Amino acid sequence: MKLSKDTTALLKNFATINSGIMLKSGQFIMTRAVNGTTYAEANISDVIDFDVAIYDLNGFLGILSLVNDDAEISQSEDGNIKIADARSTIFWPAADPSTVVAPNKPIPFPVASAVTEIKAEDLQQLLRVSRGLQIDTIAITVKEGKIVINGFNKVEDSALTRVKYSLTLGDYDGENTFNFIINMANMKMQPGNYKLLLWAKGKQGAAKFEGEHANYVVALEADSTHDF
Amino acid sequence: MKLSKDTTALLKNFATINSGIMLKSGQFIMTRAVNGTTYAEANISDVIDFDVAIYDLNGFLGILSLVNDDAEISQSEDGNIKIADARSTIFWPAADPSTVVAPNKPIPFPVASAVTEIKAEDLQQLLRVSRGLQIDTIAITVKEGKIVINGFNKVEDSALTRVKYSLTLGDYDGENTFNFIINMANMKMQPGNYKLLLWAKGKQGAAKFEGEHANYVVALEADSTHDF
Amino acid sequence: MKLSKDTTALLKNFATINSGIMLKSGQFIMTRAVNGTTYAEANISDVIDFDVAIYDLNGFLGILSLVNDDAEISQSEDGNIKIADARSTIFWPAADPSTVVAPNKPIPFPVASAVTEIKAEDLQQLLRVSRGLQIDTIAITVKEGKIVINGFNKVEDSALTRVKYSLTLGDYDGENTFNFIINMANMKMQPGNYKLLLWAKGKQGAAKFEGEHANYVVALEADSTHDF
Amino acid sequence: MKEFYISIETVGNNIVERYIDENGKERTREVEYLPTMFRHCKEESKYKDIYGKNCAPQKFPSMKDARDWMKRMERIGLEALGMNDFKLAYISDTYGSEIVYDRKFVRVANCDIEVTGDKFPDPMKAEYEIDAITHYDSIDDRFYVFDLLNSMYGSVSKWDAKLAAKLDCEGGDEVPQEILDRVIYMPFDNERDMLMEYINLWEQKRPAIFTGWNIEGFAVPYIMNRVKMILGERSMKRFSPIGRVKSKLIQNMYGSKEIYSIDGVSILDYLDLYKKFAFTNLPSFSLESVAQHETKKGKLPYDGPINKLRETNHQRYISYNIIDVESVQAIDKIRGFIDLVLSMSYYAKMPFSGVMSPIKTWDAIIFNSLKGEHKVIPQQGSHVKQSFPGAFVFEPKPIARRYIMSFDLTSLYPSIIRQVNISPETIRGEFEVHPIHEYIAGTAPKPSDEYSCSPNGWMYDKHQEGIIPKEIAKVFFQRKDWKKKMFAEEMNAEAIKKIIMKGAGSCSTKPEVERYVKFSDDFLNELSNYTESVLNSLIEECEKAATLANTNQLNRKILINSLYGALGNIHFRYYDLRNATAITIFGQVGIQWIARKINEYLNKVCGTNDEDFIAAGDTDSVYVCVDKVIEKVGLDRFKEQNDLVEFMNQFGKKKMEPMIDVAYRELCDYMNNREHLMHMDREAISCPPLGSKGVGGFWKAKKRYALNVYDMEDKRFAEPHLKIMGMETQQSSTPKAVQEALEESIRRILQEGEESVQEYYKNFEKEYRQLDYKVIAEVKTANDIAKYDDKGWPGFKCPFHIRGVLTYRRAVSGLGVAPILDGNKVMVLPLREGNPFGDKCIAWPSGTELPKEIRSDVLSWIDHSTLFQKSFVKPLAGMCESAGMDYEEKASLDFLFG
DNA sequence: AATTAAGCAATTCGTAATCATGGTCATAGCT
DNA sequence: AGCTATGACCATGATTACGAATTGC
Repeated sequence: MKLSKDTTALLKNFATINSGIMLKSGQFIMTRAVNGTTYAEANISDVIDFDVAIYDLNGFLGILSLVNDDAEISQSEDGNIKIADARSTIFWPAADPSTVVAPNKPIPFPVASAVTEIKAEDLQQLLRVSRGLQIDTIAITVKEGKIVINGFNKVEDSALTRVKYSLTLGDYDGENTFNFIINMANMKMQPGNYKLLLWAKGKQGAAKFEGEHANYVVALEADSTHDF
Repeated sequence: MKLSKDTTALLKNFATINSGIMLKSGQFIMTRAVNGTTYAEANISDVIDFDVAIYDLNGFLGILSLVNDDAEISQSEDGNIKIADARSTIFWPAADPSTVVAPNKPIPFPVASAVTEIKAEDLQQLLRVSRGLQIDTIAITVKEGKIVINGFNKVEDSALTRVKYSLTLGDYDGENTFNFIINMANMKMQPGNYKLLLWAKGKQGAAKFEGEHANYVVALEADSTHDF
Repeated sequence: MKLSKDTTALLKNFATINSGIMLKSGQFIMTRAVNGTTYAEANISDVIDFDVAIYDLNGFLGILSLVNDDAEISQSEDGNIKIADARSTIFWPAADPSTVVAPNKPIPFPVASAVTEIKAEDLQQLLRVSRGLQIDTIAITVKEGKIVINGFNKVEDSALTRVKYSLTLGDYDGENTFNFIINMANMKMQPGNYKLLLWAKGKQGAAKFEGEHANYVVALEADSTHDF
Repeated sequence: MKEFYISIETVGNNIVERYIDENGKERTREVEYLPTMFRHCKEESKYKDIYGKNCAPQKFPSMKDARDWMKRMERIGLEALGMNDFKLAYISDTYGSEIVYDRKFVRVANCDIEVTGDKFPDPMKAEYEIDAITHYDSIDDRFYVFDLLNSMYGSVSKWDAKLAAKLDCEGGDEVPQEILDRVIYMPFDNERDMLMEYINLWEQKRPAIFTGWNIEGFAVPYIMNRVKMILGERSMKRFSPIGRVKSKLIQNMYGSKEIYSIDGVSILDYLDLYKKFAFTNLPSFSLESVAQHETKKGKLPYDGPINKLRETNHQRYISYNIIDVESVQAIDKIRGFIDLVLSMSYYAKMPFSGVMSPIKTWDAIIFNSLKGEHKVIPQQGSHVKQSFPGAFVFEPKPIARRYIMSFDLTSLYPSIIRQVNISPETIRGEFEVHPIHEYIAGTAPKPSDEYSCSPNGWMYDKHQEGIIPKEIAKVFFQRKDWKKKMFAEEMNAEAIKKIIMKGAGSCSTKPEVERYVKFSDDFLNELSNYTESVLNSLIEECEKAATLANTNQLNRKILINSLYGALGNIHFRYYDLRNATAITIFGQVGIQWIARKINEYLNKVCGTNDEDFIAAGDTDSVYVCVDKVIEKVGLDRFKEQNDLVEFMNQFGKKKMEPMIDVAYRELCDYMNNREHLMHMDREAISCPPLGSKGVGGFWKAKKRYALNVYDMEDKRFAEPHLKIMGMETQQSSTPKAVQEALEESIRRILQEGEESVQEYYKNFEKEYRQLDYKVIAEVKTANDIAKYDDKGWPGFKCPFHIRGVLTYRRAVSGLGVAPILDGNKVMVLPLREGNPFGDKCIAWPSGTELPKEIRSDVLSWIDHSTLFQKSFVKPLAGMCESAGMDYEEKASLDFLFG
């Protein structure tokens, strides 16, 4: 089996949120936050024949990048991972699936209370300003019928009353109103154009970003307000 | 206001000399440092229309580089700074005039006691190599009827004698003789050609590195001697 | 002097071997490990006319790379080294010859037991994987009639029984058997195609990598075995 | 001359007591003492306990019987009182009254062994043979010097007095001839006769008190180990007066410390004495260094290994040993320490070794005092060590304050003890504690009006005096009486001196003079008619009386200053954690209270508001800033600096001092304390020289300040003198040359101004390169090099001077030079770039010199710059920047940008 | 057999670990 | 061939802890 460059990039993006991962057979890749505040999944074009728990994923992608994409991954003789190349052989141990934190099954996403789209440039600039403005809280809401996102520093501004950053995403023609608070560390998505869905039930609330390769699900702060 | 990328780079250098700044309406910028040994002035292509003080210029310039150049900058409704983009808006707190050191007024540099010209390559070499040899201090003096520079290391040679680095500057047809010594820490001009205007009287002179994009002013050290 | 940038690269790769170096007059450059397990020699197309020993090779090669390539090198009027380009003259200090570990004479080493050839990219890949997997040591050996190199870690696999990485040099022409163990902290060679020369008598042994510019000699470890 | 004890010990159930008779002969005896303790009894008895409960006496025929009784008594968990240590009880019963002693009845022995070997003589090893011994006896005032002629490490010629008296330029040893006039030489070709002679001299001339420079460090152990290994056990046993010499090996974490106690003789070291009563730390603690510090006397310098000195010069070897013992005796004579401990022990009636612990002597003196009032001493109860809060310290603003006035409390802790009437028995209960900041502002209500309260939250009995305050009053009264006697004797001596210089008489009969009294004018006129010899005899008698009075007063001062450390300790007999916590908490409360009051009054007088005039301070000492008062009056009116000094003196003495006093009267009113006692006094006047752009004074942190003092107390200084405290000048760590130059720089900033600082900085910069390498080194201290010793290279988290020590040991291992150990200050030096040793620092024993094979190598690689900037430049920058000064004129664009 | 013995608050430097910050040569990219 | 942007690497600085050392109330 071989992993294409896009698959390597996607799993690199996925390592940004969880230390470990499960490699299940097929063409589906899953990952969940270690504290379970964020979720992600994707579909690859490579057929997987075996499942393996990986703990040091960043090193794994580093060593994979150093070799050509035609290298084969197999089950080693000692219950571990073997990488076979034309002239080089690597033995990377397989971690215990018990200790690796991952979902036991895919989680379908229910109907969305709110629907909009976000451009790649929007994601890039918001992540960059979050780094630069050392933001910790983002309040996604609707102002003047426009679904927008604002940035608030919860530690300094516990009342989120000072809009240091703002960005308009789309036009929402609905009396439904909402304001969802999210921590930055949940935001680990790779750059790209995405579609944003919001779904909340009372105290419960969640968001979902869908892209052409991978999808993410983000938990919300309990202080979020909403009337649907 | 719209700040062109060249103005951003000039502001970045003026940040390197001083982390904070104040500015008045116009196209002329003047910035000092806390220690008072350095001064800088310039006339940017753009024009400032509202006076404002910025405390942390590094993040300011970073976020402005993150956003589009066309994005307008102005003073916010609360007295702070607001920048509007095609789809986003950012807010930055306004630094008070007292909380950021600022230069009082444009400096009337008197008639130059001596004048020469330095090319960009030589200045780049001096700045890049003074760190390699721990060349703390530089001297510009009259050797064999020509003005030249030589590097002295203060940390080990308090007597200012051990010649380590020495660069020919150019001719000097003057009966006067001088030995100006300058701390490398104040040598912070942006890479480029400069015309040195060196003045001195009593016990304190100055050096004016004038260039097409800005002029820098550096204090001289008491060790500096001159005879006219 | 006038040293090509290739000469500067050779000097820089030599600096990672020993902190300092001597410079005998001629076209021959050599140095050896402080613990003496590694030695490097080379022929330089540039000409050396005088000898001088310097301890701080890294800074010297850095400043030499900094100056214009047309510059010339000589010995100072104060027993130091002076390098002068078109407009600037620099005085890099010279060192007391006692401090530098000076190899007395190159090792001719005519005969050896095994020979093979390793490609540049394979060497690069194995160095990178050794960096990634903390592979402290390798062993060149013969299996299934194949000259191969297998990497292991002493601090974890003290017995060196479990292979962590494998690379096959090729087939073995001879019938003699051996297994030479070489610490990875010795590998400092420039990235390039090499010819590998293995020799071993009783307790002592030697591994040589021959390149188009420089050749490297290293001593095998106490567990290296050989029978011919 | 009444009999008084010399030493007391316990053997079996008998007490052996060596002592002096009426005519002055040292003799011993044994007494089968009869222990007599007390137990709690319901029946009324004359001897009641501390709280008034009755106690019935109980007598035993032996100490063992009483100990077993106490064991079975503590087994049933019932309280039994009395004095546990039967030695104290016996020695108190034997004498009871005061003791009068003489220094000619006590044998002070100062010994020293010089032994050569290939390696440092280890007392644990005891491998080499003692080829030089010196033993000075005080009563004989004679040095006994024994020299080994033939040894496996070398054979030498016989020592000469005349040659040892010759000059070095003439090949001699410059030993004072008055010393060899008191020197007896017993050379021996063999070690056996040497040892036998020393043993029998020890037995015939048995010293009452044994002391020496680090004696228990090497002198005692090595001798006893050698005699043990050469002559089995009887050798050491017979050394002891009663065949009782006991090993007390203190195996610390790093190494071993064999301690040998010779029972019957008060084995007391002298290095510890200088490290306990001198209150001054030197860059070295070698005998040579302290001798140079005390007697200015410099032994003829020697270059090379000590052991190799014998093989080149035996004469100078013996001369050095003799002169070093002489120096020990001389520093004791000028300091007066052995007499001090003897006086203390005799006053408190306890064994001599009891001087080593303030707990012991305070326990003994309280036992004596309670026996005088017919009470019963309680037994000691178990406790656990707990760290109560300590002394509050202000945080000064690191800004150079020009005018500072110092004020202080005199003997704060005893004054608190007596004023609050605190004692383990006076405890009555606890009150509702209020937040401290209420008390500091005088807002919390009165905790109680019937018992004396303490802001730790307690109320203790009123009216009734506390026993500890009783003894405090006793010692204070004795102290002031002794000081008045001292003043009287000083006046008598001055009057006799002025009479003599005016003119003497012609009466050659010496009259009787009453000690410790002031001479009347008629008495002086009578004494004016005597011959010069009689006048000199009276002068020397008065001087000796003054010395005895000084010893008494200083012993009292040590007692009072040590009582505070005595009270808080688990092993102390009258220990009471609540009491000590009360004392320290009350101290903090009082100092913060007066701080607030001072700020209030200064805001009132100066007219400003919420201004912190109190510069800084800690317990019993507060420095305030009063420059605002000077500004209010103005500096122009003062024609001279002394005018300003006397003006501020009058202002301190007459204007605020009554305010402080009334504030403390109000304090004692607020509390229910028995009696107001916190007398505050002005301490020192700090001010810059008039007209000079100097700064006057500055600070750096808590307990860090430099004040140009013009008049400390009332002793007006003609020129101002600096009272620097805490800064790097006082620190031993700073090198001597750097220390002196730094002190001069501090004087310049305080007095002249910045420009002098910069000029002297430049001068020191140009001189520092050409200085002697001996006077530029951090000294620090090596403790447990083994903890960081790992095969000639530094270990993990290796301290700097220990790294230098390891480098030095690498350099000189196998060179046979004096090695470096714990306690020995190790002067370190930095090494630049590539040093042959292989590291950036090298450290040698303080005072010593490097042997010439490495001297050139060290001087060729001394990193002048790093040390110059990390020892002198850095602290100087800290000080000046704390004082608004720059040591190097930097300037700016003020010419134009301004 | 004696129990084995001033107290606490404070300051400074070096080491070490550890992260963050920043040039910089290394690498992918368009003119 | 050269400016432009990105990127880990390596240096370095800043912090913070810790221990060792030393006064002074």
